[PDB]
Parts: sequence; structure tokens; C-alpha cells
Amino acid sequence: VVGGTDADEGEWPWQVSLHALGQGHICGASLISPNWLVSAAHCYIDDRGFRYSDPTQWTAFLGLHDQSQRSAPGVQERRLKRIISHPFFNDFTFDYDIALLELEKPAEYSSMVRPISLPDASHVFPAGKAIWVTGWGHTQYGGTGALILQKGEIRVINQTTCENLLPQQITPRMMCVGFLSGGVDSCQGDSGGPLSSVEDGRIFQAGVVSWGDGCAQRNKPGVYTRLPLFRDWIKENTGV
Amino acid sequence: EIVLTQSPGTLSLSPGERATLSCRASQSVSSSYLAWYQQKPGQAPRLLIYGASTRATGIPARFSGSGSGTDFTLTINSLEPEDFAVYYCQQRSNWPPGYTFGQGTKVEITRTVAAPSVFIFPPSDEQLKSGTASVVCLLNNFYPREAKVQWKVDNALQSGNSQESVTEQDSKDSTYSLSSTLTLSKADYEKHKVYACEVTHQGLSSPVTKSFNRGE
Amino acid sequence: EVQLVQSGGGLVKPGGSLRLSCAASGFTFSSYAMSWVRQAPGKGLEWVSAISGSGGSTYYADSVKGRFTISRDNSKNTLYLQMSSLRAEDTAVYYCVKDLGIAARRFVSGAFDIWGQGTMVTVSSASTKGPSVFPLAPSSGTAALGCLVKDYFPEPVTVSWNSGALTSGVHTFPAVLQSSGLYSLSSVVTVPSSSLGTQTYICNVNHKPSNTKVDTKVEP
Ligand SMILES: OC[C@H]1O[C@@](CO)(O[C@H]2O[C@H](CO)[C@@H](O)[C@H](O)[C@H]2O)[C@@H](O)[C@@H]1O
Repeated sequence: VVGGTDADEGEWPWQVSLHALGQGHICGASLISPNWLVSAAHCYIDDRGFRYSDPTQWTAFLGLHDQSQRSAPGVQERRLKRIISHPFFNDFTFDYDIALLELEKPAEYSSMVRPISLPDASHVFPAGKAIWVTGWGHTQYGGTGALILQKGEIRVINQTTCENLLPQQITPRMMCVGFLSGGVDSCQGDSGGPLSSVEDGRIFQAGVVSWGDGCAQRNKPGVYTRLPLFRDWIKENTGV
Repeated sequence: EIVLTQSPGTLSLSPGERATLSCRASQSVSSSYLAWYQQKPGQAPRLLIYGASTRATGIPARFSGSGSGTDFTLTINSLEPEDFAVYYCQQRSNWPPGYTFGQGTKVEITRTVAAPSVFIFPPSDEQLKSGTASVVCLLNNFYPREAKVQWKVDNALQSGNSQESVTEQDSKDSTYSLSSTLTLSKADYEKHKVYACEVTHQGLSSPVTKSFNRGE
Repeated sequence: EVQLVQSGGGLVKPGGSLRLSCAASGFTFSSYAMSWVRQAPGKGLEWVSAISGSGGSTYYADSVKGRFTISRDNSKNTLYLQMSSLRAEDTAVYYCVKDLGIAARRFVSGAFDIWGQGTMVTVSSASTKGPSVFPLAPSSGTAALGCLVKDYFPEPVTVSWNSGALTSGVHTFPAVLQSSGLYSLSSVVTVPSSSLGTQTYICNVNHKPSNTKVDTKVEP
């Protein structure tokens, strides 16, 4: 997350860190039930001789704040039983960039581990709405990942504006969220993590960190997979 | 889907001049997704500029790219004789997925008028055995490309029985060369004595003729 | 160190099939989308087909859709193009290309930064034919001489002089298509008039489609 600040402990208890064997933190994910995470499909593609598609290769850290304190009180580690990429995920276009991760053993809910609510198909996140991106991604393009969970407030950008900012790259599955002036954005290593929307008091997940043209550049807000589109798919596949 | 229109079609400039080449897109293209290539004759294209303005590895600084939206420009700042090439622009689209290329700007190199050296070659004995005669006229290292080559056989002007081929501009001295080949049967060949190639060119104050008498 | 080495191609009959291969080295093949781009003689560049890094997503130009299949073997770092129901219009030099884009790292691009060497595919009902090579002898400052490479099909032929050891003054002209349906070309070289009879001048011609090599000494 570029331009963010340290999260408070327990502030984003649905935020999950996914480590690939021998590599540490690679992507984020969100807890939606005791047994299921939402993440981005592009993170679980085989690459550079490593089987990122094999669920046995991953460890999920729940209730994590600081990557250098993985054994801290309230942190839970879980193996994955499986990865369900969206059947329409496309790694040429990044369309349908969403996956479901089944935990091998359930998460125990605590003060530092709680689920985020899924928005119904009809739930609208209007343009202009302030929402939050969080993660352990790079704090500058070409930089290095944050040890402490970062948060940044960003705004939903109108789809037409978004399409025009990134011509021929934006599908109806995607949403731009950020600022035209840049400054605050997701970045590498934030992929898969949640956009968290405060509605009321209820928190819903608005999207999933997917990609962008660099990070925090003027006129290049991050792109996110939209979540209401996938409500039924999520229910059919997980029962959540 | 996206049409890239390149202009002008051809450009001829002296070394040391600046070349400005345009690529117009039918719809907006993100700068990230717009690139330029150079293709020299007989070679694979090579990447020059990516993302509208980023010079590729090992590409000299005299090549610059700029522009946005629908208007993109490749600038070659102090053209060298070796920059003779076709330059192509190209975009990628993800939605709908696709790649397209403009149709190119050919950059030719201007230099001073240069006269051809002319040479005439009778068909080889080895060929005539085969029942055909090829007579070859060579015009070497001239400029500009425009040239008139006429074949006369016993002073009879020929028509329809020759073909020409022209080299691409030389990368160092910017000249051309051209071969004209007159093809006749053995029997027709053996019926005439005087084979002559007459070359008209702006570097020559009057046309030059090279000839041979069959036999000698 | 970064390279794409192509193999396959050549002469094929209309309605036939051919597979092109492209061996990748010096980069993480699996991380990049790859394409085939072709160029018909005297025409521009035409993108034919793309495949994502993973191989999960493929696209085709309308001109080849339903007839060509792109594939990749990431364990072998190889890209393929299976061509089928070939037509005359598919005659072209085919290049494999690596795409520079890598959205997984937030670097977006559409550029083909690495190009294979190209493979000529000629779709024809005609059988191959090797050339006859004839000398263009120097006539009795600087003299000119050469080789006429006559009556071959398909393209190309390559010409060298003294095995690559004679480069300057050489002009190998573009092939012309003769009315007979066969190609012809000349390669000439200009050399010092006093060197004739002292120095050896042999032109080496290779027509790979007919497996024809032929050295021809040119004198005097
Ligand atoms: O595939 C057709 C499509 O490709 C473009 C370049 O993007 O043209 C290429 O193919 C044409 C038809 O085969 C060639 O004449 C042209 O020279 C070559 O660039 C598009 O212009 C065309 O729609």
C-alpha cells in the first residue's frame, strides 16, 4: 500500500497474509467464514518453477499485524485444503481475478480474527465512496513490502472515467478505486486482499486487489475485482 | 479493432536531420500499450520504444517517443545513414483482446546525386547449352533510385523481355544498385550480334551505353 | 542471453498443416504472454495469435481463427503454432514474440521486446526446385563479376562469396518472379581489376527448400 499508515492491531481482523513455502508473504486474502478465504486468482498461477496452484504450498496467517512477529499472540496459521479460481479467470486480461481458498482447519474467531460481510449482487458501492485498502504490499512501486499492515483510504471511481483512464483494459468485473492525483494505492503484495467498506457500522468487502499500471501514479488508480457480481458463485462453491 | 494510421508513408531526409513520424490511433490508447519498432530489410523487427516514451535496451538516445490519447510521435533526432528502415507503431488491447500494427513509415536517406557504374554480362556458355540466354546489365552505386535502362539488340529497342531488381539503400553510402536481365531463347540470341544496355540517370550528362558483340 | 530460436516451416500444400516451434531461453518463459506475428512478402506486420503465460488463455486474428492453434510447453520453454487448412494467403515469414507486459507485477505493456529470427512458410501446390547457378564473368580500376541464380522455387536462396570471407562490394539483389513461375536472382561483387586471376572468386548458393548447395567459381 502506497501512501498508507500502519493499521492498528485488530483493526482489520478479516485481513489474511498468504505465504508460499520458503518465500514469506506473497498475497493477501479476506476471511469470510471459519473455513473460507477470498483472494485473487492471479496469485495461484504456477510460475518460475513454483506450483502456486498447489494448495499444499501455502500457509495462511490470520490475526497477523507485523510480518516479523508471526508467532505473536492471537496469530493463527492454517494450511489450505484447496484453491478454487474463478472458471473465467483470464491471465491475459486479468478478468475474473478472484479465487476461493478453503482452510484445512477452521479459523477460530477472536478479537484479532473475524469475517468480513459479503455484499449481495444488488449492493452498490457508489462512485465517490471512501473505502479502505489494506496489506503488506510494497509501500512504493519497485520498493519492498511493509512489515506492519498498512491501510489507505481510497475512493470508488466512476466506471466510465475508469475505462477512459485505462483504455481497453477495464472489464465490467473491474473497478478503479483511488485518486486521480495518485498518492495512495495498492501495490505488489497487496494482491488478493480486501477493499473494506464502512457503511450504519457494518463492514462489507467491496472488492479484491487485482492489478494496476504501476502504483500511486497520477491518473492510474488501482484496479480491483468487484465482489457483488460473485455473490452467487461464492455461495454455490462454499455455502457462505 | 483499433486502427493505427501512420504518416507520412515515406520520408527522405539527410543525415543529421530530425525525423518526426506520426502514429494516429482511431480510439484512445494508453501510453503503456503503445510501442514502436524499426525493421531493416531482411531482418526481424526490433523494439525501439515501449510505453510510448521508454527507449528499449541498447537503443541509441537519438530515438525518442512521445504522445498520448490518439496521437503518438517517434522522433529520430540526428538521423544516421543506417536508420534507413520501416518504422512501425503497435498497440495491445485487452478488452477486446488484440494486437494491431500501423502500416509503417519508410525512412529513406537523402544524399547527393551519384552516377552508376554500368556493366554488361553475356550469357554463360553453360546456360546457352540449356536453351536460354540471360543478358545482365548492372548499374552500381547510384543515387537517386530513378534510372532508365534500355536494351537494344542489333539496334532494335526491346520491350517486354527484361526485368529489373533494385537493392535496398546501402546503410553506409545511401546508394542503390540495379540489375536488368534480358531473357531470350538461344535461337533468338544466336540470330543477333550487338547486345547493348543504355542507361539514363540524373548523374550522367548523357546516357551511357555498354555493349558486347556475341562471339567476341 | 535472452532468445527465441525458431524451427519448422518451409513449403506446404494448400489445405495442409504445419507446426512451428519457438524455443525460449534467458527469461522466465512462464511469466510472459507470447505471440506469433507474421509478415507476407512486401506487406506489413500482422499479429496472428497470443497465449497467456500460463497457457490458459489464447486469442486469434480473425484471419486465422478456426485454422491455427497456439500452445506452449512451459516445462520445455517452448511455444508452438499448429497451422492447418493452410491457404495461399498464409504465405509469410512467421515470428514468435515475447510480450513485455507483466500485470502480476503492476507493469503493463503491449510491446514485443524479443523477436524470434522468423521462419518462411510458403503455401503452394508446386514441388520445390533447386536453382542453376551461372557465372557473370568479368570483362577483358575496378571490375564487376557475379552469379546468376536461376529457376528456383520457393524462396529463399542465400548467397555468400568465399564462405563469408568476401563482404564488401557485394550486392545480392532481391529475387524476381519470372513469367515461368520460378524465381531468379543475381549477386554481384566489385573487385580490383588487377586482382582478377590472382584472387579466387567463388559464390556459395544455398536453396534449403531443395537441399541444394552449389559453389560456383567465377572467372576470368
Ligand atoms: O489481421 C488483419 C489486421 O492486421 C493489420 C495490422 O494490425 O494488417 C496486417 O495484415 C493485413 C491483411 O493481411 C496486411 O495487409 C497489413 O499490411 C498487415 O499490417 C490490420 O491492418 C488488419 O486489420
